Amino acid sequence: GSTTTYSSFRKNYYSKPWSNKETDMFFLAISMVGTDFSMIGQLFPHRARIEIKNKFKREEKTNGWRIDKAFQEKRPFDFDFFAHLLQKVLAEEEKRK
Amino acid sequence: CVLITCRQHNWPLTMGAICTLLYADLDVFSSTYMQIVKLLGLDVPSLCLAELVKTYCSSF
Amino acid sequence: GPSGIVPQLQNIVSTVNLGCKLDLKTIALRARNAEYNPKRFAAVIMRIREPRTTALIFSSGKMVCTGAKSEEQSRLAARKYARVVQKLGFPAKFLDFKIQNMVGSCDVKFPIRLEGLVLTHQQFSSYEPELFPGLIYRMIKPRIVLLIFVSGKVVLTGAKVRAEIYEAFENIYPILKG
Repeated sequence: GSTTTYSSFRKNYYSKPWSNKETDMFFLAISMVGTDFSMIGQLFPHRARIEIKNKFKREEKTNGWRIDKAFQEKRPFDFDFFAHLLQKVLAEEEKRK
Repeated sequence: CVLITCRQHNWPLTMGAICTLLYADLDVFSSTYMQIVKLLGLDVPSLCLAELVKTYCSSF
Repeated sequence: GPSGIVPQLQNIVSTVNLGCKLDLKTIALRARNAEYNPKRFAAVIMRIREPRTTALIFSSGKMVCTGAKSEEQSRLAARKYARVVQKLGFPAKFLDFKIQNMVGSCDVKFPIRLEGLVLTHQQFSSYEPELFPGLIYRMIKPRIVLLIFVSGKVVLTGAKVRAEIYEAFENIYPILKG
């Protein structure tokens, strides 16, 4: 302990960077779920709802056109299929890498 | 309160030294400070640049 | 007159009442563009892409809309939300729309030393860079708060109407010109 207790803003913690296939899956969920960030957070257990909102905010800066294109590329919704796709594609990414 | 008091008498001090004691957090006490100052409308000086160096450099 | 620039508008906030009670669970289930947490909150959150905005709809029929760049854009977004609720089956209707807030910004193309501002406008000026770099100015006419930066950039908040933002800009211009 010392009197020189430096203080600075730490709320900007290190979060795991978003993966490219994870972003593709986010767009797929936009197409097949919608913008229900809570249910997306359930679909992405790695990502909490606030991360989903942050992803929406960052993507809409330039990729809002892709948000719309995905949202119109509607698909039947299945939680189990989405989970299998997520894990399988991530494992295939690891194997390719 | 002690922060503003010391500022009136331009006695050198910094936030961290105080907050190490009170179990305080930056958001908590900074928001409380803004609330109190804007509630009471009290005038208070700023941290003069040369004010803090005198005690800081002597700590080496 | 100012130095050839008039503030841009950043954000808009407005309120409308749909005129009927709503089942938020039904809205959340059927709305593609909505999110709700019935266990935690009494309003649903929805989004639309044009005008790019969001609406907060309470079970009691109150609504808060945000994100528009203008009062008419916010009103159009509110009407679109009202149509969304209508097609969900509720007797929603567009009544008592009111703009509640307005945000703007501008730049003067020359830097400003905030210390002089705080040392000459203590009764309105707050300057705590260890807490937030920008200087805050509490203007009394119009009821506007201005956020000032050493870069010469300024932000304005609290207006009900655009005339308030621009009157605040033209009132702060002769001060920062010093």
